[PDB]
Amino acid sequence: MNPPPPETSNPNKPKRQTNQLQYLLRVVLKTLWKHQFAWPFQQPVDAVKLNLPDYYKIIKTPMDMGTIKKRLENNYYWNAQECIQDFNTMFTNCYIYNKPGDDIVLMAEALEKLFLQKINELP
Ligand SMILES: Cc1nn(CC2CC2)c(C)c1-c1cncc(-c2ccnc3nc[nH]c23)c1
Repeated sequence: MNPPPPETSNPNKPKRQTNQLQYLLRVVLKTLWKHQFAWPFQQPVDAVKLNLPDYYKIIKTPMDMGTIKKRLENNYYWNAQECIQDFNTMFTNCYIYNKPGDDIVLMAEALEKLFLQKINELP
């Protein structure tokens, strides 16, 4: 069975509208989203569909760009660091579960390089 996705709405969280948070959605996430290798990361890993019944026995904090996008849209992140942490969790989960040279690892490595380029300078 797939687990429920990470939470994306929480009215009790502290909330703020900042330039960097806006930039992380408008520029960083929305640009990564259009990359040719973004598709595996646009929604939670469907371990049932992908026949990966061990994925959610190994990965304990799942993360994906669809979840990140919903979080940004709900002002779930107080600051850019919290959002950047979720991107890094997403890449790290991929490198934990898979091995160097796997197609999915090549895809994540490409996206991570672009991500680091795009967050090198924030407003
Ligand atoms: C690329 C690719 N290649 N293949 C066929 C090759 C394996 C025999 C498959 C089934 C995929 C693929 C498709 N959709 C999502 C994922 C995925 C997304 C995030 N983390 C993952 N960890 C393991 N998979 C992950 C991967």
